[PDB]
Amino acid sequence: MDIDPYKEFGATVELLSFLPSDFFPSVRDLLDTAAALYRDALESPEHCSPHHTALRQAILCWGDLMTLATWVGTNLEDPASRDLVVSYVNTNVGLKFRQLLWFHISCLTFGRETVLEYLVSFGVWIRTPPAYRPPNAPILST
Amino acid sequence: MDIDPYKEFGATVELLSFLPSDFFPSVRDLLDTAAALYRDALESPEHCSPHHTALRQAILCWGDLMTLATWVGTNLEDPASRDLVVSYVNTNVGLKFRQLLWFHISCLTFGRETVLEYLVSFGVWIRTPPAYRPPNAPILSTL
Amino acid sequence: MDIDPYKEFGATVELLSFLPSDFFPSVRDLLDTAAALYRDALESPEHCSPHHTALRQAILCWGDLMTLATWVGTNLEDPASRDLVVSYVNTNVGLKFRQLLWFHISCLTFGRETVLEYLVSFGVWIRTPPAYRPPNAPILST
Amino acid sequence: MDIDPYKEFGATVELLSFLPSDFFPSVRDLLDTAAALYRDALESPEHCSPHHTALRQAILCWGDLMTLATWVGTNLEDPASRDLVVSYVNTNVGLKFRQLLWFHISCLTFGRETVLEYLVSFGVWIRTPPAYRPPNAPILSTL
Amino acid sequence: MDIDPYKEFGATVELLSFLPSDFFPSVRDLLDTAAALYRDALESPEHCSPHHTALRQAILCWGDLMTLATWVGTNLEDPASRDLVVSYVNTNVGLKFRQLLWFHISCLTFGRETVLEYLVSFGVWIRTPPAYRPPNAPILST
Amino acid sequence: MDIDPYKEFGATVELLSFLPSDFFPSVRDLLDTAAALYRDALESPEHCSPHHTALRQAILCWGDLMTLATWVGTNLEDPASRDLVVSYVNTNVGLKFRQLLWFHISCLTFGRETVLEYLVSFGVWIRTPPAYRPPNAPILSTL
Repeated sequence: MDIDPYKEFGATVELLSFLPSDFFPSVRDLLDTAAALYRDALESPEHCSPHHTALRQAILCWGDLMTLATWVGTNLEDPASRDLVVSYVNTNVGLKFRQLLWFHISCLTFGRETVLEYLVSFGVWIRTPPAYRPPNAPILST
Repeated sequence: MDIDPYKEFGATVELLSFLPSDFFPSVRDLLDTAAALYRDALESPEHCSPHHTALRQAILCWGDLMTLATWVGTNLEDPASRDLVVSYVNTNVGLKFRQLLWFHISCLTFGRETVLEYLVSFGVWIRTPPAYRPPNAPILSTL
Repeated sequence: MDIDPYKEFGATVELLSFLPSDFFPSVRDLLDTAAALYRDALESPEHCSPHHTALRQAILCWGDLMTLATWVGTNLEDPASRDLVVSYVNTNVGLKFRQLLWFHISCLTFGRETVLEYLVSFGVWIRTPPAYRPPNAPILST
Repeated sequence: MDIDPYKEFGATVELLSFLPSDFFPSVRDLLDTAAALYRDALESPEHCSPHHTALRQAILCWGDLMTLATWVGTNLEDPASRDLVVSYVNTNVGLKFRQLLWFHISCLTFGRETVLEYLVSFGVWIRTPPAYRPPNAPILSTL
Repeated sequence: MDIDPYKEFGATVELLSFLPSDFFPSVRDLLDTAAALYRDALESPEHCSPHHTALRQAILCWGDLMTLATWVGTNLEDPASRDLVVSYVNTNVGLKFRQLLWFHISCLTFGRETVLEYLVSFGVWIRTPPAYRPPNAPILST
Repeated sequence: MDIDPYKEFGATVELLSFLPSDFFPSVRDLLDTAAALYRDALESPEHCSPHHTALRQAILCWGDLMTLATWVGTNLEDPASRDLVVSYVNTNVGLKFRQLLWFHISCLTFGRETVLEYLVSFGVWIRTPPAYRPPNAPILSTL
């Protein structure tokens, strides 16, 4: 039972792996943006959209992960393990949660088609040599 | 934030708490029925239903957690802490995943209203003292 | 000014005294059920139903009682009184609040007529000798 | 839970707090006017009004509390603690029952909108400094 | 850029200076009244009225002032300054916030025209010698 | 109470927190543009708009705070505490007044929807890592 989280929204991991791992903003920033622009419709009793249902599950799961992190941080006596698993969550789980939260928050702000074309437009731009690419990097709009 | 995993589905965490932790089947037997009944809907390019999206995200997160578990298992250098956090993943995390998987699979199988009426009825029966509790517990069945 | 709490809902204390004092589930369980299935319509600014207005007053009053209990538990120096009144609230006030909360929560879940007939159906069953009664005890439904 | 005894009646606990604790008449004089004006509606098999149901439950609860009080009085074996908790029932519980009885009896007598406008007006008058406070306090009257 | 807060509501500082500085009830009482009769429509996402928008800003600003007061009360080592600025906020800023909150809360309860005439009716009464004025001081109504 | 200065204007404090404290211009340059563009609307006997009323109250409150500041300056007898609380007024209070003035002036100038879309876009750009952040930051302009 292997399932791409991005498959039902017309994306793929290979498409989000197209943008640099340094292009996705932090989990804190992404979570704060979700809290500022969409906290009410994320705590609503309705299936606002397929993009809303996914973001809710994602936030709850990152929460579970950080809870595990704190449990290791308090209930492990060993300082070696206590560091290792928390640094593993913060970075190795960090990227795939940064790509998930970025993608769904962007499809809410700018629309799915706008975010699926920015993934191909910005990706093909980063690959064009700088002497031949529009001087300014793409950004999301409207 | 204060989001409830069951709020969009007519339920809440405390409504599902009408069932004891012993009621819910194992994660492995929940994933075994997800693959047996809905592997072609889960692995498809369609948002069949909200339940389908939620269950997909849930399976992918259980996967991430178990991967953490295996990583701590093969990459940690202290047997005692390794063991102690793998206990966290299988038990202290397992109960809430066995309830989210249980709800989304049973809703796909019997329909949302049915599963919610079932929660309410099982609740009435478990609050009934055992000396007066009829020996047929409520059950979800296709009939 | 002597008033039966169950009189306006077609019941009587003699009718609720028909079911065993061990048949009513605990105050904690009843309060948790009210919180899980009806907390929103109990905190609403409307007279949802005559059954809703009564349950609200009941919860608030059990609250007052448990507050008195804690006041005895903290502000009485004497351990004898401090035990005695709290055990008196937990058991002697416990049953009549278990019957009240059970009755109104059941009339919300299953309907008043359904709960008034279950009180006569289950009562007459417990009195029939076991060799001649349907093998399975009644339960509330629909 | 966070239920307000006045929320279904267009009021709140802090709206009724516009009146000082000294304003409310005694529990015994509140029960004396409940029996004088509405013993046949309170003791009936009809839910005349939401106010009637609320007042019924209230009287039955004051009764339970006073029964506790008398029980602690005749069954406790320490005069000091007995006395000290009977003080709790008559004073520290009495104020909120003298305000719930006061509101439901005055609403039955003058109608809900009247009683609420009265709360607001008495509030305006009590916030007015005494040097400028007109000597006629607001009052509920049948006219 | 000098602006009367009362100018857009048909009042003036000279009109509110007409009633004694002892006639306005305390900030605590005024704030409690706002919390009891209008807390929901003051926390709403709509411009309920020009009188509502002003009261919100006023409450938030008195809050800022009392925050400054507590900052002096905790972060100043000197007990002389720590007393002086807090007593200055409580009394010298106290009156103009008591007049503001009174005025807007009254225009909500009794209507703007009712509160603008009570300011002239009560003011002219306090100035009439007691032998020739209606025996009872005016009060707001309806 | 829990009132938000931006809740009636389609915004919230955490939505405006998409912009860093360094972004907002000085209080004096905010008051200089308020007088340059809207001194005849602010000083008028009309409630032109909700924005106008809010900005009026805001300016009058900044005035009160600065007056406190000057009073502590000329009337306090300890240079150290005087200085230390004037720092409070100009810095620890200045940021939230430079954001309330900034929002109400920019809404008067460009219209509410524009300013809110701008907050969202600037947010997207600031969350973008600098290595991929296009050198044109978003800006409000009459065009």
